[PDB]
Parts: sequence; structure tokens; C-alpha cells
Amino acid sequence: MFENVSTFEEAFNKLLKEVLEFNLENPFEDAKKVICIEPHPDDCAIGMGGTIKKLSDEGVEVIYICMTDGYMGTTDEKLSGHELALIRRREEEESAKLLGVRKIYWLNYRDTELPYSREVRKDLVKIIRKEKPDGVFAPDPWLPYESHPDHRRTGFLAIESVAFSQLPNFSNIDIDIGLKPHSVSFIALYYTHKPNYIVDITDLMELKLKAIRAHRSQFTDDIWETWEPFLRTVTMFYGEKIGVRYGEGFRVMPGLFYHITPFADLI
Amino acid sequence: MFENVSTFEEAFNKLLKEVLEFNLENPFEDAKKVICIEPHPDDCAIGMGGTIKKLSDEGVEVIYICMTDGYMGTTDEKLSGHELALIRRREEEESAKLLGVRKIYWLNYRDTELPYSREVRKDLVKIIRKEKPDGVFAPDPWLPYESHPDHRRTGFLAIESVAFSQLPNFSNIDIDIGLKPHSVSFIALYYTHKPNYIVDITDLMELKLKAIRAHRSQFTDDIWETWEPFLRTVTMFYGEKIGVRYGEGFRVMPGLFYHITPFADLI
Amino acid sequence: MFENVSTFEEAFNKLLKEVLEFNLENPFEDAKKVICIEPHPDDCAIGMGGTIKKLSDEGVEVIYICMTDGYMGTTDEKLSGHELALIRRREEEESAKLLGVRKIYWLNYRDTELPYSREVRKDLVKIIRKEKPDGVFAPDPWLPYESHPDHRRTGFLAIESVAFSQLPNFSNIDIDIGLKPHSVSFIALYYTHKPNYIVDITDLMELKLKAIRAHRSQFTDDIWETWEPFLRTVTMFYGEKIGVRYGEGFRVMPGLFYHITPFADLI
Amino acid sequence: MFENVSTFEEAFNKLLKEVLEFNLENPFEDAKKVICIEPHPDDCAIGMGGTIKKLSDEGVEVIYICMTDGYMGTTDEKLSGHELALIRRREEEESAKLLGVRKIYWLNYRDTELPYSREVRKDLVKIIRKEKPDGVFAPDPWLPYESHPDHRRTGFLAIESVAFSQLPNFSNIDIDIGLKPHSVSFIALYYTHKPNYIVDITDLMELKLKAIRAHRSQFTDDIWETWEPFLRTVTMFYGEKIGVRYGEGFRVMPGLFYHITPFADLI
Amino acid sequence: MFENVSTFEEAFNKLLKEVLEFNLENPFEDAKKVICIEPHPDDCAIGMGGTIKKLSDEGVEVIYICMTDGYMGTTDEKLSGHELALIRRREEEESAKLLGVRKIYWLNYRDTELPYSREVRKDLVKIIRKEKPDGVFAPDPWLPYESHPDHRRTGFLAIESVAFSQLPNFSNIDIDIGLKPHSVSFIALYYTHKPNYIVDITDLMELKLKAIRAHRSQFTDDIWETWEPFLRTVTMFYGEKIGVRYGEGFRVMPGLFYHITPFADLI
Amino acid sequence: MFENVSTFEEAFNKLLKEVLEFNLENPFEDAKKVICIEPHPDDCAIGMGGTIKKLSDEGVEVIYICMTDGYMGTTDEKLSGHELALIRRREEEESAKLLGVRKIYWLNYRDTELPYSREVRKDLVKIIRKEKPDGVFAPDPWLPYESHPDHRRTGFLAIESVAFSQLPNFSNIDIDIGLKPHSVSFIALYYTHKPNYIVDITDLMELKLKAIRAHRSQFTDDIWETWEPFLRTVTMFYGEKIGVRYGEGFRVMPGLFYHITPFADLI
Ligand SMILES: [Ca+2]
Ligand SMILES: [Ca+2]
Ligand SMILES: [Ca+2]
Ligand SMILES: [Ca+2]
Ligand SMILES: [Ca+2]
Ligand SMILES: [Ca+2]
Ligand SMILES: [Cl-]
Ligand SMILES: [Cl-]
Ligand SMILES: [Cl-]
Ligand SMILES: [Cl-]
Ligand SMILES: [Cl-]
Ligand SMILES: [Cl-]
Ligand SMILES: [Cl-]
Ligand SMILES: [Cl-]
Ligand SMILES: [Cl-]
Ligand SMILES: [Cl-]
Ligand SMILES: [Cl-]
Ligand SMILES: [Cl-]
Ligand SMILES: [Cl-]
Ligand SMILES: [Cl-]
Ligand SMILES: [Cl-]
Ligand SMILES: [Cl-]
Ligand SMILES: [Cl-]
Ligand SMILES: [Cl-]
Ligand SMILES: [Cl-]
Ligand SMILES: [Cl-]
Ligand SMILES: [Cl-]
Ligand SMILES: [Cl-]
Ligand SMILES: [Cl-]
Ligand SMILES: [Cl-]
Repeated sequence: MFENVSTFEEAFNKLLKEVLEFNLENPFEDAKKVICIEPHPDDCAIGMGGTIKKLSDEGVEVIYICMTDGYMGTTDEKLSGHELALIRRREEEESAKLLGVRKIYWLNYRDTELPYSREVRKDLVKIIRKEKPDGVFAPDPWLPYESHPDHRRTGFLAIESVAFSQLPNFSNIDIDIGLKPHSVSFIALYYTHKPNYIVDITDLMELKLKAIRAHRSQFTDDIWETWEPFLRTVTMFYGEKIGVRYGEGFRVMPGLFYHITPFADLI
Repeated sequence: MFENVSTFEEAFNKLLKEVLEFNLENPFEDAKKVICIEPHPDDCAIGMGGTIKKLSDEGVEVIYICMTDGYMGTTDEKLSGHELALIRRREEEESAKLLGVRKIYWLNYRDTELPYSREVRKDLVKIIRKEKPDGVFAPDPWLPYESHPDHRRTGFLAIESVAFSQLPNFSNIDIDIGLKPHSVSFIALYYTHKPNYIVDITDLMELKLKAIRAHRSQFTDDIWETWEPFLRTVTMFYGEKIGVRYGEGFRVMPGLFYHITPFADLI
Repeated sequence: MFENVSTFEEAFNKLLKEVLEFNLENPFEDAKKVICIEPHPDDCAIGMGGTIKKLSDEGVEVIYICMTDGYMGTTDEKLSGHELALIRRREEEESAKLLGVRKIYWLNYRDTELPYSREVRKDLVKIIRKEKPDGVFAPDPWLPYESHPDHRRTGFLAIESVAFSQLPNFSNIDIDIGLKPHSVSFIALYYTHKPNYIVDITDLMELKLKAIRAHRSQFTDDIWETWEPFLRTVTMFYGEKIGVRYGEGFRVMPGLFYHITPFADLI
Repeated sequence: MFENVSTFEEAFNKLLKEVLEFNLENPFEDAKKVICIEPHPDDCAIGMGGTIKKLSDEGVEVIYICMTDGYMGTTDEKLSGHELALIRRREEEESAKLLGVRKIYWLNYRDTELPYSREVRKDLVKIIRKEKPDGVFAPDPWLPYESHPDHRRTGFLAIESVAFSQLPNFSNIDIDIGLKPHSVSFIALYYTHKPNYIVDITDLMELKLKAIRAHRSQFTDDIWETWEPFLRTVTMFYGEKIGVRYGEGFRVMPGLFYHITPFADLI
Repeated sequence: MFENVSTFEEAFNKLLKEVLEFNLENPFEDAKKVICIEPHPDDCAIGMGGTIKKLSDEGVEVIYICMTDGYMGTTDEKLSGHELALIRRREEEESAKLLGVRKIYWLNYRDTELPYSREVRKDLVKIIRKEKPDGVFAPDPWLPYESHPDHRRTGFLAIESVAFSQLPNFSNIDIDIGLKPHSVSFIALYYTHKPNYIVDITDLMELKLKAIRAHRSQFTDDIWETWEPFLRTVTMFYGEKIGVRYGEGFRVMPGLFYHITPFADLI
Repeated sequence: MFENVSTFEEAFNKLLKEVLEFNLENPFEDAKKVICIEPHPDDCAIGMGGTIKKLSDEGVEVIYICMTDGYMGTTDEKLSGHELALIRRREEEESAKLLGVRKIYWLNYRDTELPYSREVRKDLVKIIRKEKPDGVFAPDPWLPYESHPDHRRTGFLAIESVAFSQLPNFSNIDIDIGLKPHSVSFIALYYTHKPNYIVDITDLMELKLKAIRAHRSQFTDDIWETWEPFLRTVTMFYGEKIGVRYGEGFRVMPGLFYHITPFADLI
């Protein structure tokens, strides 16, 4: 097989088009149920809140997994992390209701302390095998200059857990209690410098910003004076790539390209 | 010293040519004994099986270190990881005999569970100091989008262990039992997006694919319908860089360039 | 806000200039006290020794944090790591006196064994909150091909600790004993392939090299035959970017750009 | 309350009899389903095989959890640990069939490598909440001179996991996927120096030894020359305490007494 | 020295009386400031609340260190651990006010997750060196059948941290920021089966129970039906040893006897 | 087998005498080479220095393994741990020369930081398989009130490593490089409260104390004012058990009794 192509370019295009059936025209069109994985409360709204509302409005069931409790998110010396975390749980429930999300799994690892370990994979694989989602979204762990370990770890752990949820010898007590192996149909990475699929969110921008500001403990008016300009600059960065005002970007690749693929940066 | 060069380009070329005596013309020409380090059983055959057979045919002694047992490599709910691992040991012995390899060290860490720790360095440094290889091959841990931790950890651990095998205070009980410090002459990274040395394997491609399919538990006919096209697309990617049909690529750099070198990407 | 810009380029420039007040004209001009964080003894002198002497000569108080003890830095089978570490402490005190530095904190993690953990963050945050520095320098952990874990871990741990020193629930027993939260004004990364600020050190090059060779255990005459050419090639690499003979490069970015910023590579 | 007792002895008997309703007369009488936790394949049959057959014969459903795979149990340099683990799975299935057990959960931690961690608690609590056992048996981790860490860790982890299975904030994703908190009715520790309940197994001794010898890989005839004398010495040690030939001993205590109880050694 | 004694009993009494100046007559007589270490909120009041009020009433400054946040202490599926931790902080502040305590350090490790590590030692040694207490109280980690790891770990970590607070190379950045080495004068272990000093608390029993019940989230009336009988049984156990109704027991030993002392059980 | 004994006492004596061939008459009689494991420099001389000189004088080859470097053993704020470790190496070489020992392996883990892990087992098993000792001595990890983790960990790791050195799948790269499995003939635990074999050291006491005081950094004259009385009290404790002035005690048991043996405290 693949003996009749003559150049790498020819082989590459045939591998993507025919063998992997990959395209970027409307990658989320068939989704019935997606899980959006966020490192802290508010990251699904910041990274992809417009698209979450598009998906809920089409009748997609969007479920969050929040990896941490947001304990560390304050500079008030009088507000304990415990009280902050309780506050943030309510803020996310209010944000999520704005976006059409009705279920959140809280892993409750402490903010700034998310482990990178098999144990956290097992928590992700348990929920992926219970919910059988068609799609999983997570941060791109290869974003340049990303300095928060909880973000980098969430991205890697999500990609690894999507792969390992298919393997019956990984976390085998799930299979023994009736949670069968599950194969997700796509991953899409948000918070990405290398998007290849952009969603126009120009008419939902004001809703997205409302869902973000529902996390009031994080976005005081003072902080917002920097964060609205940042958020609009990011959404312009993505929307300009497809000639629209405001976009959200995602990077989608064939499953194969997450491993031993020396030309994965050609998509 | 280096006071008479006038431009960075001049200094750079003099550093590579004169000070480091680096060239890429035939980096493996003097090798008598090499170790090829693979994360799982089948990675030496996939990444570099053609070159392994070229080297064995020239009378190079090629030894494998396999970091993990391949336990997780099945979607059959009836096949335990234990039985899989035993199967894969036999598959690698058959693959390796095809390629001229006569010795495999099995570290036996469980697949998906390779640690990144001093303990695994010590296992690598023990074997490097026992065997005194001239060359070590391993995966490039900086391959973009590589999502398997066992692959990234193998690459980093191999580069670090090659450096630390030279230091008598690293794993000092080896020196005390008679395993002296050893200085390897080259590292070459396979599974790389940035190769700088390509081996033409056009006439050994069918042998390489036979050695890969000897890992029958991994490459069922169904899976092969995707993997032959992938493997030929990869070998075309490398061979086109030197104007041949099928190549294997390696990245080789002076030892110095693995540390504090801001222009290491210029080779 | 940011509703009246029309293109991403416009928004980007406004975000940097107006919102973040970022510029690279003279980033170190207001500094009274800086901490330079080095993985091993001799890295502040190698990475940035010229700039350290410029800063001390202007009356900046430069303090080092050395993360490890340099135990592993010898190929002499008769020199224990313990004796090496004591030697290197004296070498750094002599190097530092040449450069105008009068205080060194030694974390004493063993060389090749620096952890990447909350515990080491807490050591950095304790010293940052005690000393209240205006600036912190550390290695760029994203240097391509950097293969020493102690270097990569130092860079990440320094960036994370600068951020977490502002949070009263991070290492909260410091606040309880009277070490208040501290907000550093800039980070600058040395050992970088992507500098955006270069310091001309042409007239201090011979002093920098003397301060390096004060680490005599590392820079024997044999080793120096490679390291002087390397060091001059690096300083030419940086100086050529601003049209001077010898430079030291730093990468400086707005705090925001270390997190979720998809165009952080545009500066 | 407890104001009218006059002596510690009075209060102690009243606390055990009335408040905690503790007695040792027939502690396993009401059990419908028990889990027996073993460190390695064969420990349930060695520690308590007689009692397991008594309980199965009364229509108790007896389920095993085996913490490890038995990989290390051979002195044959030609038998890999993977092959040994597969052989031992089949030996335990044959042993268990003799004793009336029809379900084994295999946690598959490697022998000599069972972790002491929250992750292994979570595996135990998942199975306890799925199966809702009335009783759990495990090794007494306070056996004097017990030198195998897998045995000590299994006993402590089993005691902790029975307590933490009742707490909805412990392993909270189990509650989210519908595995509710479960409160076990008794724990009984086998392999104990301080039994307080002894089961007469005199007429099932030969069956117990048959069930042990079904683990042929561990009990070769040479090894059996020491192990039959040992096993009969242990069962006499227990049986003599109740005036019977062969006994199996267990230590049972009120749940309160596993915590902050300074007179727990009085039962 | 010690050449003129003839029997072990003679040498032992001379070592305790003369060399170590040990006696149990009034071990807390000279204390001006003590730290009481508790695993969870409420353990100081349960283990030693009477004695705490005696010491505060004599003008001793009593300070708590609480190792964990009490997150796991509920069976209510609607009460998150974050909300429980906030509630328990307020309960301990009310309990502590009843007992005369005016300062609590919260280490905030999560309940059931206290680590056993150098990092937690460092937290203890930082507070011991800041506060310079004369005495430290902690749970006896050798209590038989103690099954809660947070309790065992707190006792061992407290004993080790009191020893290591005197060593300037342990946590050496404390010395560098001006927290000098401190030598505590006594340790006393509560929650002990082997007390050698008992405090009569008969007239403070009702106050002790009030201070316990201030932790309302833990001591609902249902739970109290078992806990008052337990607590009065324990205080009778101690009080009967000195001929009083209700006592709190402590184990005090010379510092030497916590290490390599084969007759430490003779006191 | 063991069907004709009638009582537990009968079976027990037959198991010890006949099956296990255990006796305590002269347990060290046949030894040609022993390894004495110490946590810190000076523990072999303190725990068993008399017996070490008796064995060297009979032509036994006595080898030390020291687990840690003694870094933390000073209260001088001017003496770094690195300098202390170098000083203690020389002190142990002088102590060892007095006692007839000619070989010390230094594992160089930092004092107060010895890990409890498979990695440290592997270091012990490498040396045991290289040297093939007949006997191994180590601290009894069950000494009551022992509060130094390096001591507890050394005892447990030494017992486990002697067992696991016989297993070819444990640390299997040793077998691959030609270090075969080794079966030690006896273990003896020193620093024990439960000795069952006592060596009369009355005429070597002064030499033992000289060998201890050779660790001058630990035994200043001030400290010696407490330590000579302690050491003579301990040696009287042991010697009185066999009717001699000064003794060193050891606990020896059949290998079987370190595992699942409920009457191991009867010897
Ligand atoms: Ca490319
Ligand atoms: Ca470049
Ligand atoms: Ca860019
Ligand atoms: Ca008792
Ligand atoms: Ca005693
Ligand atoms: Ca006994
Ligand atoms: Cl085909
Ligand atoms: Cl085909
Ligand atoms: Cl990370
Ligand atoms: Cl405004
Ligand atoms: Cl020169
Ligand atoms: Cl020259
Ligand atoms: Cl990784
Ligand atoms: Cl086909
Ligand atoms: Cl505004
Ligand atoms: Cl505005
Ligand atoms: Cl790293
Ligand atoms: Cl020269
Ligand atoms: Cl009542
Ligand atoms: Cl009542
Ligand atoms: Cl253990
Ligand atoms: Cl026979
Ligand atoms: Cl005297
Ligand atoms: Cl004297
Ligand atoms: Cl514990
Ligand atoms: Cl009542
Ligand atoms: Cl026989
Ligand atoms: Cl027989
Ligand atoms: Cl320990
Ligand atoms: Cl004197």
C-alpha cells in the first residue's frame, strides 16, 4: 500500500484525505455529547464560552470536568482558600447556566497542586467511560510560554486519558464494575497558538463576556480593565484568521498525529 | 581565543568545524557497538529498523534497551496485560533476529507508567557503563505533538543518562563494584521532525516492514491498513530530504549543544 | 472596551502600549534590588555576569539564589561530591565578589536532583517575600534542546514562584510569621534563544570571563579550550542583534503573556 | 452520660456492651456478602481458606480483592514475572473454585511495589461502594516482625478504605457516577498475633491445604516440606486457644477502637 | 564514667536522675509558651482540652498548629469539603476561645492527605523557630491500633521537627532570613496508651466537653450519644491511674530516649 | 506432615529445631564475610563495634554499607553539611581501621532524607549480589520509640533487600550484567529491645569507645558527658542478660519468622 505515490506531498494528502478521513470543515457537526475540561473554574467560559453556547443551542449536551478548586485565586489576605473555592463553585454554576451547561464534575484537586500522575488519568478515564462523549475539549499543553503547571498538566492528562479510555487493561477495575472502554471521536484543543478550526462568535461575544464576569471573585472591575482588552484582542486574533470580528480557535488533528508523527505541524 | 572572528556566522562555523569537530557526513562510520533505546517493544523497528539492519550488516553490534513491557497495547478485554507482555517479548525477539540484533535488556517498567526519575537514569547508566557503547539512539523528546509520556521520558532520560554515565559521583555504587564511568561518542535521536542526517533505506524497506509486522499483537491486518500508509509516508518524508525514495532520519548534535546553546536550532 | 480597534495588529499594539505599558527600552532602569536565580554555582556568571556587574556598578543590590550544590560537576573519581560542593561554594563567593554581589542563598538541593515541586516553590517564595526584589532573573525554561532537568526546572519554578509570591493562600505560614505577599516588577529570562532586550557587555567581557574562571573546578585549562570559544560565540550571537561586539540577551514579557496568550511569541 | 459508673473497668464494660453493642460470639452470623483482601495470590487461602469455605457453604457470597500480581514469586531465572503473573491468576481461579469463591478483582499492582497512597484507597473504595459488602477481611498490619511491605500496606489501606468509603467527599467522582457511600458492618483481620475470634477448621484442614497447593508455582514439593509444618503449627496456635485441633484466628474490634482508643488492647 | 555502677538497674536510675535530670513530678511547671499540634480541628480539645485550660489559666501562652483542614469530616452528600473546612475553622476559633488559646496556625493540608515528608517538617520547624516554645504537645504515633494516617504522621513529624529545629543545616533558608535554631525543652505525647504523667481534670470536665461540642459539625447529638460515653471512659482510664475521677494522660521521656534506647519502655 | 504432634508447644519446638534448624548457640560461627548496614557514619561502631572487632579478629571480612552522609549532624551554624559529610567520611575510615574493617560502601543519601523506596532496595541488592555475604547486620526497625526515620527505614530496607536479592525478577538488570541472585545465611538486628543472642564485649569496651570517639565531630567532650554514661548503660543492659559486665545484643530469627508468623515473639 502507498506504493504508487511519488512525492511526500502526495502521500501526505492521501494519508489525511483517504486513510484518516480527516477534515476541518465542520468538525463538531455530529456531536451529541461533549466534555469540556478546564484547569480552573472559568477556563471553559474564557477559552471557549461562545462555542459552548453554540453547541448547547444546537442541542449538544455539554458537560464540564474542572480539575481544580480555584483555592489560590485571590490577593485578599482575609479570604481563605476554602471560602474562595466555595464561592467559585457557585460562580461556575451561574456561568454554566448562562452557557447551557447542566453538569459539572469537580475533581477537587487543589489549585496550583494538580498532579501529573496515573491517578488523575484514572479520574478522567472513569468519567469518559461513564459519559461516552463524542468530543473532548481541553487546553493545548504546547501553548508557547504557558507558565501555569495546572494548565499544561490538564492538556496532557486530557489527551492521554482520551487515548487510554479505549484500553481495557488501563484502570481495569472500571471494566470490572461495568464501565466499558470508550473511544472518543474527536479532541479539540483550545487556548491554542496553532488553531486550524475557528468558530465565529461575533454575535455571542457579549454573552461570553457576561459568562466570564459571572466569576466575580476573579474579575473585579479593576482586573476587568485589563482583561476585557485582553479577551477582545484574543478573539480578534482568532476571528481575523477567517475574516470575522471575533472567533474562538481550536486545534484538531487525526488521533494518529498525537504520536510519532514528524509532520504533525503541517496541519 | 576566538578574538579574531568578526561575525557570529564566522564564529559559529569555526566553533562547529574546528572546536567541536562536528560533521554529519557519516556520523555512524566508526561505531563498533550501539545501544538503541525504545520506549516499547517495536519502537526500534518502527523508528530505525532499516538502519539497524545496515549497522548489523556492517558488523556493528546493536543492543536494545526496552524501557517498558508493552502491557497496555491491546483493546481485547480478554487479554491481560501480563499475557500481552509475554507475547510481546517473543515478538521482539523475532523482530530483532530479522534485524541482526542479538541482545535486549528489558527494564520492565509497566507501559504508560515509565517514571521520570533518578532511579530510571541509574538503570540506563548501569547498562551504558557495562556495555561501553560508542553510540546511543533514542526518540527525540522534543517531537512536536508527541503525546505519549513514555516516549517523551525515554528521550530525555536517554540524553541525561548518556551525560551522567561520565560522572563518577552519579550512581557511585557502580564505580564501587567495578563499572567505571563511560563516555559515549554520539547520540542520535530518531522519531524526529528536525533530522540532520538521513539514511537511505529504499532497498531495505520490505525487510523493515516485515520486522515491524513480527509484532503481530500490535499490527493486526485491520490496523495495518492505516499503519503501512503511515509508515511509507514517514519514510518518504525523510527520503525526499536527500532525494531518495525511503529514508530514516536522525538528529545529531555536538554534546555541547544539548545545554545552554541559544543557536542549537541552526543545525 | 477595545471595541474601536479594527484589526488584531491594532489591538495588539494597544494592549502592549496602553493597557500593559510594556516597553523594552530600558527594562532594568528602575531596579534597586534584583535576585538572580541560578541552577548551579557559576550559572549567573556565565549567563549574565556582564549585566550583573553593570547593575552592581549602578548601585543595584544583586542577590543570588543557587538552587543546587554542584555535587556532580567532576570527572575525578577521587573527588567526592561533598568535597566538590564545598569547593564550589568558595568559588562562587570569589566570582560573586568580582561581580559586586554580596549575598547568596544556597538552597542546597543536590545537583541533578532538583525537584519540581511545591516545596521548592515555597523556598523561592520565602526568599522573594523576605527580600522584596524589584526584578528576578532566571533561565528561560523553553530554550530549545536544553537537556539538563535542573535548568528547565529552575526556569519554570522561578516564573511560578514570582507569580505565587503575590498570593496570600500560597505558603500561608509565611504570612502568619510576618512575610507578606510581594509583587515583583519584572522577570527577565537569560540563557534564551528568543531575547528581546540585549545588554552590551563589550567592555566587560574580560571581567566576565575572569568571574567564570574563578569556578576553577569546572573550567580547567583543557575544558576552557572549548568553553572560551563557546562563550565568545554566544556573546557574539547576542551582540550582533544590536550591532555591538559582545552582548547578553534577556527575554522580558508582560506578566500576562506567561499565561493563556496565543500571540506571546510576537514579542 | 456515663456519670454513674465508678471505675474504669465498669465504664469499659458498659461502653463495649451497651454503647457499641460489641460481641465476639458469632461475628460473621449475619453476613450475606464479604470481601477478602489479599496482598498476593494465595493469601486468602493461606490466612483464612477454612473460614472462606465455611462461609461459602452457608451461602455467603465471598469476593476477593488481590492487591498485586505475584510477579516476584519465583527463584527460576528463566521464568519472567509476566509469565508468573499469568500462571498465578489461573492458580488462584482454581484455588478459589475449591473454596466456593466466584469473583476476584485484580488490582494488578506489581508485587513488592504496592503503593501506600490515596490512589490505592480509591481503588478499594470503588469496589466497596459497588459491592456493598457486609464484612471485609484483611491482614493485620500490626503483626509483629511482618517484613513484607505489601502485607503491611494492604492491612492499613483496607482499614482506611472501609472507613473512607462512608465519606461522600472522599473519591467524590464515585458519588457523581452513582456509587453511593457504603458503611461496612465489620472488619476482621487475619494473619494476626492477637486474635479474639477463632473459627474451628479441623474438618476442613485437608481442603484448605489442597486450596493452598493449587498455587503450584509457590508450593513446590521442596518448599512444601517447610510450609506444611508451618501451616499446621499456625493452625494449632489458633485452635489451642479454643480447645480444638486446627483453628483460624481473626481480630475484630468496634470501629471506634481503630482510632484514639488507649485501651484497644484490652480486647 | 559509669564505671562504678554494678547493675543495669543502678546505671539506669543514675542515667535518668543524674545525667538526664529527668523527672515526672511537674513537667510543665516552667513553661511560658507551648505549642499543641493537632491533626484535625478538635484534636487538641479532645486529647488535652483540660490541660490546655489549666495551662492558659496559669498564664502559659498556648498556640495550636492544626495540620489539616478537616475537609473529609462529614457524611452529608450535600456539604462540600470546602464548606466544611470553613465551618470547622470557625468551630475551632470558638473552642479555642473557651480554652484560653489565642493563636492557631493552619497548615491547610487536606484531611486524609497529610504528607509524611521533609516539606511538612519544614512547616513545623519554621513555626517552632519563630515562636521558640518551651514545650510541644502532639499525638503519640505509637498508639496501638491507631488507623488514621493523619494521626500517626502528625506524631512522628512533630517529634522529628522538634529534633531538627535545632540543626542549622536543616531548612537552612530559615537561618538565612533570621529564624535561628531553637531547642524545645520538653515534648509531651497525648492520645497515649503509655502515659507517665496524668493531669487531674475532674473540675474542668464539663468545660472540656463544652469545648469539644463547639465543633458542632463533628458532634451532632446522635454522634454524641457514643462520644460522651467514650470520652468519659478515656478520662476515667487516665484518672484511675492517679486515684482521681477524670484525668488527661501524657507520655514524657528524656530526648535521648526517642533514639536507639533499648529500655525506653521502662519509663 | 506435623500430624503427630499434639500441642502447639510441641509443634513450635519441632518447627524450630527440626524443620528450620534454628539455634542461637553460635549464630556467627560459620561466617566468612558479613555486611554491617548503618544509617549514619558511626552507627556500626555504636551498635556493634565490639562484635565487629571480634569478627575481624577471627578473620571474618567485615564490610560496611552507610546509607547516608551524616550532613545534618552539627549544631555549628558555620559548618556546612557538605563540609561535615567530608569530615565524617574520614572519621569513619579511622573508626573502621580500629575495628578491622577495610571496605565501606557509601550510598550518599542525605541524612534525614533516606528514601523508603525500591530504588534504595536496588542499591542494597546490587551490593549484596556483588559481595555474596554470609551475614547481614542492620538496626531493628521495631525498636520501641525509635524516632529517626533514617534508622527505621534502614532496618526495613535491609531486611527486604536480603529477601529480594534471591529473586531474579527483582532488579533484573543486575542478572543481565552478571550479578546473580544471592541467598544470605543470617540476618542479625542490632539496636534491639528484644535480643536473643548477646556477645560479651567486656574486654573490648575501651576499644569500642575509642572507635566511637574517632567520630569527633559527633562526640565532643560536652556531648560525651552524656554519651559515655548512655553507652555503658546500654552495654550493661545487654551484658546482664548473660551474666557479663558489657554485652552487645542482636536479634536473630529464622527467615520464615519475618513474615506471617503469629508467634515470632516467642523467640
Ligand atoms: Ca514541519
Ligand atoms: Ca534559531
Ligand atoms: Ca506566533
Ligand atoms: Ca493495655
Ligand atoms: Ca522493656
Ligand atoms: Ca506472643
Ligand atoms: Cl494490502
Ligand atoms: Cl489496500
Ligand atoms: Cl507542568
Ligand atoms: Cl471604567
Ligand atoms: Cl589560550
Ligand atoms: Cl589556543
Ligand atoms: Cl512526560
Ligand atoms: Cl487489504
Ligand atoms: Cl468600561
Ligand atoms: Cl475604559
Ligand atoms: Cl525536567
Ligand atoms: Cl592554549
Ligand atoms: Cl442518654
Ligand atoms: Cl444525654
Ligand atoms: Cl510499608
Ligand atoms: Cl516427602
Ligand atoms: Cl565525669
Ligand atoms: Cl571523664
Ligand atoms: Cl501513615
Ligand atoms: Cl439523649
Ligand atoms: Cl516427610
Ligand atoms: Cl510428605
Ligand atoms: Cl519512617
Ligand atoms: Cl570530665
